[PDB]
Amino acid sequence: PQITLWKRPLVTIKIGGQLKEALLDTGADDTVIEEMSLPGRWKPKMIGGIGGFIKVRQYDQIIIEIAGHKAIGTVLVGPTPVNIIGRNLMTQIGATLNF
Amino acid sequence: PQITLWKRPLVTIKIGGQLKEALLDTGADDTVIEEMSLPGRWKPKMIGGIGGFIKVRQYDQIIIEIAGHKAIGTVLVGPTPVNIIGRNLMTQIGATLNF
Ligand SMILES: CC(C)(C)NC(=O)[C@@H]1CN(Cc2cccnc2)CCN1C[C@@H](O)C[C@@H](Cc1ccccc1)C(=O)N[C@H]1c2ccccc2C[C@H]1O
Repeated sequence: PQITLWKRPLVTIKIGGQLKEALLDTGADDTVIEEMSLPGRWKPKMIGGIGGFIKVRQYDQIIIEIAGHKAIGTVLVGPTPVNIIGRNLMTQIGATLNF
Repeated sequence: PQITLWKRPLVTIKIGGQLKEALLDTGADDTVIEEMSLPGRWKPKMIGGIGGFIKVRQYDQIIIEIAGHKAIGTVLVGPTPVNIIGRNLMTQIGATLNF
């Protein structure tokens, strides 16, 4: 689709077989999802944004459906304020900015 | 133009008589520019990122050119590691996400 930016660009995702709402975030290098049970192995990491750093669980090679499009890649899980789809997965679904 | 997401989507902006590099950020509600001595009145604000909140100065009706496209709107100034162009100004230049 073509998505305008008058409202937050929220989409439905499926991760670990569960549906969630997430923000398409071109300013995010990575994808970070709120705390959940997720099948796979993980390693601890820290990520930083406005306001500082948070501790997350890094899961690699996770299947995630984003607005009906498949991606398979790195998903961080931790105390993010909103679910965020970052560039690592937006590139996989072919998303670009246009103006 | 079209901007892919393999790398951070940085563009040149003009604000306050200065050229800067800034990130086109669909996840940002607001526009946040690194500390600079902009003239006139402002209002204190706090804004929340992934790691918590920071204190910024809110300036209204600030002219800013984004990749050659003029816009005018609210600009927040404060200690950010990156200049962020948020939705409030991206809408004004007709930016969309497409996939
Ligand atoms: C107005 C303001 C800019 C404060 N908004 C944000 O920070 C929002 C906050 N919401 C949350 C919110 C908070 C409070 C209220 N409403 C919403 C989550 C999404 N962010 C937008 C992010 O796109 C901002 C970028 C800024 C940044 C870019 C590069 C380097 C440093 C900072 C951001 O935090 N990006 C980081 C990021 C993000 C996710 C995963 C990994 C990484 C690394 C890094 O790329």
